[PDB]
Amino acid sequence: TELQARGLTEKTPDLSDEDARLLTQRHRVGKPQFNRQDHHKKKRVSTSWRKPRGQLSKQRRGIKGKGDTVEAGFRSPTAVRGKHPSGFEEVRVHNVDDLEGVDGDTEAVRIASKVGARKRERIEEEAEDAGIRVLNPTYVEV
Amino acid sequence: AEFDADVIVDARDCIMGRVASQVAEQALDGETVAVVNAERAVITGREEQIVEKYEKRVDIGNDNGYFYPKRPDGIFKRTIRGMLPHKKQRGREAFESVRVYLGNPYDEDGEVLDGTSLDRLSNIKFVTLGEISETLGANKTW
Amino acid sequence: GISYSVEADPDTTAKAMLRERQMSFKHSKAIAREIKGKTAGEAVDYLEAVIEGDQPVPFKQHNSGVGHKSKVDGWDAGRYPEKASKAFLDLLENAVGNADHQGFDGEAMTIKHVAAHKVGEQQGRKPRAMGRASAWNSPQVDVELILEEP
RNA sequence: CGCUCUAAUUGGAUGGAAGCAGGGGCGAGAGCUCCUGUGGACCGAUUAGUGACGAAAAUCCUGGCCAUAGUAGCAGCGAUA
RNA sequence: ACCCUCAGAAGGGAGGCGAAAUAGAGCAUGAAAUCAGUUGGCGAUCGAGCGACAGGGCAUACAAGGUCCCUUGACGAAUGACCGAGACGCGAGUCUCCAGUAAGACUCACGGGAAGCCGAUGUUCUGUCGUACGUUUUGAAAAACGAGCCAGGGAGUGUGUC
Ligand SMILES: [Cl-]
Ligand SMILES: [Cl-]
Ligand SMILES: [Cl-]
Ligand SMILES: [Cl-]
Ligand SMILES: [Cl-]
Ligand SMILES: [Cl-]
Ligand SMILES: [Cl-]
Ligand SMILES: [Mg+2]
Ligand SMILES: [Mg+2]
Ligand SMILES: [Mg+2]
Ligand SMILES: [Mg+2]
Ligand SMILES: [Mg+2]
Ligand SMILES: [Mg+2]
Ligand SMILES: [Mg+2]
Ligand SMILES: [Mg+2]
Ligand SMILES: [Mg+2]
Ligand SMILES: [Mg+2]
Ligand code: NA
Ligand code: NA
Ligand code: NA
Ligand code: NA
Ligand code: NA
Ligand code: NA
Ligand code: NA
Ligand code: NA
Ligand code: NA
Ligand SMILES: [Sr+2]
Ligand SMILES: [Sr+2]
Ligand SMILES: [Sr+2]
Ligand SMILES: [Sr+2]
Ligand SMILES: [Sr+2]
Ligand SMILES: [Sr+2]
Ligand SMILES: [Sr+2]
Ligand SMILES: [Sr+2]
Ligand SMILES: [Sr+2]
Repeated sequence: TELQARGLTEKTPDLSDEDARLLTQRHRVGKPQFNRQDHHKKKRVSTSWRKPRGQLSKQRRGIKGKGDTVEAGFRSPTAVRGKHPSGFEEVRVHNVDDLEGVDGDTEAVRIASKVGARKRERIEEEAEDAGIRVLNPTYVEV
Repeated sequence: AEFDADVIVDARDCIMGRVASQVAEQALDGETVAVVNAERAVITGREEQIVEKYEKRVDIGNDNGYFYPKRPDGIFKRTIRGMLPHKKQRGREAFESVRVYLGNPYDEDGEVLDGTSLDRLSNIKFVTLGEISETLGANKTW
Repeated sequence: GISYSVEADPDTTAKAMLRERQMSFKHSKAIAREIKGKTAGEAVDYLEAVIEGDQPVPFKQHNSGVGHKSKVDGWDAGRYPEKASKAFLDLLENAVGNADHQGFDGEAMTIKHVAAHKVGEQQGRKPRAMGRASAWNSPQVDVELILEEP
């Protein structure tokens, strides 16, 4: 009648008071777009970041309004860097044997796109039984 | 035509720029101001030099135009505009909610704002806006 | 060539197309724009009046240098593109024909969709002065038409 | 960080590979990854190598395309048809 | 194929084949520039490096993000009072006490609420800052040089010796 996701979709990880604080910080502070200078001015200039090299470049010179230059001071906290917005650390899975050694309390799973529907069915049931959430579940008709 | 003014100001024997500065501040604060008796409004100084400045503004112009009002109606309105950011959205709304008048079209007598009145018994070197307009060539209709 | 850019329910609709027509694309946009919404029969009477010179086609986008016409309402510049109108009459002859064969009242049907697409150019070359040659091309136009039951 | 091909180790794909379009997540970032659609047969990862390995520019090269514009020309000539 | 249309071996429509005709003839895929139609946002009183960062309007099928708002309460850095009491100053105003107190960013807990709702994306409005880029140059927005736009192509290589 309706569509429902396979697995433990609502599962949340158990993070320490510090890791939960830092995750909430990352989410609040955020970061600038960091797109290439004048990407919007020319279609041939892509959004991808390149260091402003021009001796007169307004962005290189740090002129306010011309965008933030990439620096190390923009890095996210070590304790939380790379975590999914849920708080989970991602583990890329290709087969059933890749689900072994995974802690479903702290790590969630993301099945590779290249993996077919047949192998996905076997991974998704063996993930639910092992207490691991799949970030990209199959939506079956129930 | 009817104009629902919150504040009705009496310009009679009052220093134009000082009234204008306050009428501007009020218009930006969302007040609907109406300046009354502007023919009788005052501007201090040597008449001969005051008239020169205003006569020059009338002589200034080209094909693009420099429309300068000769009537006291418009002179006071232009003085208020110079104290407002009339080109911006917020500033235009403020300006359009301010109207200057010849005489008093209302029943109510206007209020005299603080620091604006000039003691005629203490001053000899001043001019009335109507006197400026008569010299500029405007048709006396007050 | 093109394909129909809009969906059409076969039960309440009639389709028609023109392929690689050597006529002005700029004139075709103007005609399509003006006949849209009109009844198939209204469109035929309109285009015949254009060919005759009694009704101007409003040129809203491709109007540079075009003189104003009094009969144009809401706008100023217009012309009488007879070649492109004669081609649109063939499109409406085909559509109303396909419509009648299906059991509909062809003439009474509304023009739900009509759009022209520049499908290419038939290339030509014109010899200029100083031993040089420049392009002298002909536009190749496709136009789709979807007649709908009122 | 990314690209090519080699090798070892190890994976994915017609229960839908690469590519492309739109969209979600991560990384300060080079960039990584997922979802949907399209596509319809290939594609990775790690390690050690290989290099015809990264473009916004050079009056750069080739191709394609827009505005210019339904504009100029389709008159001028002692042969005005 | 057949049928209809047409001046018509054209083209079109209907139809047939095939997993697929958006595989139908320079016919795998089918990007950008760009064009037609159309959707969303803005729009005929208003100002121009086209944006970055903040914050509002309107817009949003699913999926791949799930947060967000308000009462109250806990914690509470730097900073930090009003009122009042007393005491000065020609005066604007100030000192002492109340008090490092109330307050104070973030974060959290209970209760209540939102699912176009939070993020995010499109567009537009407001604030702040802002005259491209690369090169030449002491000094470039430059009335110094280069490019119409897009795609693809386009520059430290080999041998020998040190
Ligand atoms: Cl680092
Ligand atoms: Cl003038
Ligand atoms: Cl202004
Ligand atoms: Cl005096
Ligand atoms: Cl054209
Ligand atoms: Cl915190
Ligand atoms: Cl080098
Ligand atoms: Mg771009
Ligand atoms: Mg003309
Ligand atoms: Mg020659
Ligand atoms: Mg290995
Ligand atoms: Mg390249
Ligand atoms: Mg360069
Ligand atoms: Mg012209
Ligand atoms: Mg003759
Ligand atoms: Mg093809
Ligand atoms: Mg010099
Ligand atoms: Na004065
Ligand atoms: Na003047
Ligand atoms: Na008209
Ligand atoms: Na008219
Ligand atoms: Na917005
Ligand atoms: Na140069
Ligand atoms: Na420059
Ligand atoms: Na200059
Ligand atoms: Na050109
Ligand atoms: Sr896939
Ligand atoms: Sr135009
Ligand atoms: Sr397309
Ligand atoms: Sr190269
Ligand atoms: Sr080629
Ligand atoms: Sr052209
Ligand atoms: Sr002739
Ligand atoms: Sr067919
Ligand atoms: Sr405290």
